[PDB]
Amino acid sequence: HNGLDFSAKVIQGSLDSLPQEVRKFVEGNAQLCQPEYIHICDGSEEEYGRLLAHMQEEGVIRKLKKYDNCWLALTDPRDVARIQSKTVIITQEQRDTVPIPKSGQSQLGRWMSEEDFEKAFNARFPGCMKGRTMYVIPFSMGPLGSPLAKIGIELTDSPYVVASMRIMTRMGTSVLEALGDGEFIKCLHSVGCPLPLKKPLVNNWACNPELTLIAHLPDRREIISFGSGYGGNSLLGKKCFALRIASRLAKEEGWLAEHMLILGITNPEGKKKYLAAAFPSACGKTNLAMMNPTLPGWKVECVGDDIAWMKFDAQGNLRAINPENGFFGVAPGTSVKTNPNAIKTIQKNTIFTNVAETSDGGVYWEGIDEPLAPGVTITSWKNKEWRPQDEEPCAHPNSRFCTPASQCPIIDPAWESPEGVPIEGIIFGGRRPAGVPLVYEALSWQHGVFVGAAMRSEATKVIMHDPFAMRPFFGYNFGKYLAHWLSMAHRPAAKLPKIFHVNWFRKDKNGKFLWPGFGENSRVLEWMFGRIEGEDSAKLTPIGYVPKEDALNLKGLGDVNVEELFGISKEFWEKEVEEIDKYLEDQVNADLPYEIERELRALKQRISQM
Ligand SMILES: Nc1nc2c(ncn2[C@@H]2O[C@H](COP(=O)(O)OP(=O)(O)O)[C@@H](O)[C@H]2O)c(=O)[nH]1
Ligand SMILES: [Mn+2]
Ligand SMILES: [Mn+2]
Ligand code: NA
Repeated sequence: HNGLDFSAKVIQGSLDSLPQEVRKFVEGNAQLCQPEYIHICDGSEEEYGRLLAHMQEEGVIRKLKKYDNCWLALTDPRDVARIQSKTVIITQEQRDTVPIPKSGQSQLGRWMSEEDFEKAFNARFPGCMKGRTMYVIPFSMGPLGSPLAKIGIELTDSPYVVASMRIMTRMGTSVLEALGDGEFIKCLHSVGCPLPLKKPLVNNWACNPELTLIAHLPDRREIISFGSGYGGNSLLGKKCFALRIASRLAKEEGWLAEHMLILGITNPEGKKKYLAAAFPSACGKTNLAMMNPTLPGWKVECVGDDIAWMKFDAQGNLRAINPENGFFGVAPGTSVKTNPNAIKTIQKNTIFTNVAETSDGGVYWEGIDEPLAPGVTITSWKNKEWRPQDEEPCAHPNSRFCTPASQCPIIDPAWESPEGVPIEGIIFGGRRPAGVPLVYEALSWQHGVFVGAAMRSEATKVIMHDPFAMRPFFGYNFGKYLAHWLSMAHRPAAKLPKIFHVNWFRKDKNGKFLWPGFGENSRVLEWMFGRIEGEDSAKLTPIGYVPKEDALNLKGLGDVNVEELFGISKEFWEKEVEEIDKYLEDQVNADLPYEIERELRALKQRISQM
């Protein structure tokens, strides 16, 4: 007849231009999802501007008239976040995806059988793009033609995803030319609202919360996401690819894909080093990644604020790239005070989601610390006039900026270097109101892997385990991931970074933070820097090395309560090790490596002799 040829529906580009396997992915899914048109994205400025104005004319976004090319999306309140409960990974065997927990409920991932997924898929995708354009987004995670970069193709029915993916990845025609006949991750996305609409459209924001499902199929190199337009559910390069699929790839291939910022720190003498840090969301990665140091002569430069791909090179340096092309940061809390470098970044060419709008076309959120002129009013993220009298924030707590990384005033000159940046330190941390000192240093690589494994952080009151800040993101069995980290010591050449753990959030008996934080965290970074150099600035404790007395620069800082801030209590740490023991036994068990169990035994013994 005319085959399975969708050429007649192509409104930009050509199916004949596509590499063979890309064409097959596009056409097969056009046959399944029945889009009205196919738009192959070129990544051009013209494409982007027109798509924005189109969304503008449909009421999907508003233009923010105060700024150079900035935009505002307000969502359906049912679709406001990446949703872990609807997030699953498919493998033949459950144990390959998560360890089998002794308690029967795993905190370390959600598995679904191939059978169950096929039924779920068939219930969702057939005809799901009826009446819509299927956009084909060819994208690079990493600098174009970096040896560490990986290519994806995302099919989506959301122009919001297209625009946001232009920022957060490298996308367009240059990627298709770079890809050629190579392998790529297949990323399928639908908002799940075929036309004609069966359910009312809320806030011009297409979604299907009842059928929302974010699936990963590592053995097929597929990510298939249905029903949410938001964040990590729809922007498939970010979590789905650059952590969940990429952690699996990394394990197979001998590298690491982690939930880590990469920042550069320069002393007053001009001396430079790169550091990576894994904190859970809402524990300050973006802030640290673009920190404005208070300590004079110190400089911080940003490589990435969220994801790090790391591979030992043939010299044994741990090379890291940021696979992202932008920051997708939580907007609330961002002020000139807390994060001035973010604020300079987001003044132009930025897409805001679920933040408030001022009457003069500006953006507003909790913690912005920017007084408004009398007469200037605020429209909340729910499209209502808002005042601080109300018992609701003007912006959703998970609201966002999505901004190009290149616009960061302190973007590192090597942030796109195809070889990556050499990592000399790896920092773990989160929110611990009690017990855990400002900073310590792991005693060995094995100890450091244990420190990552043991991470706990206040929920954003409950304290939960979040190993390596990867709890939401492991692409495979966490015990095996532990073994993969430990295996890095068994290769000759590898120059293993020093591992540290931090805590900004230690609080006193009256619930006041014992440490100021923010730009004062440069004093902790200072202590860390010297240690990589070999400075004799450390005191041994049961948990690791801490700063020696007077080793931290507290100058310009008045009287910080250092005794409480560095206190290490036998009673706290004996409870700590017991809790950790029971967690690893329950959640990891048969897959817990011998070396991590040994480190737990060693820590317990050192605490017992306090
Ligand atoms: N008290 C305190 N709060 C902080 C510090 N760093 C970040 N925060 C707060 O933690 C919240 C999350 O910051 P953010 O950079 O979004 O964390 P991310 O989600 O991990 O990238 C914001 O409300 C920040 O103001 C700190 O050093 N001390
Ligand atoms: Mn962030
Ligand atoms: Mn993150
Ligand atoms: Na809207």
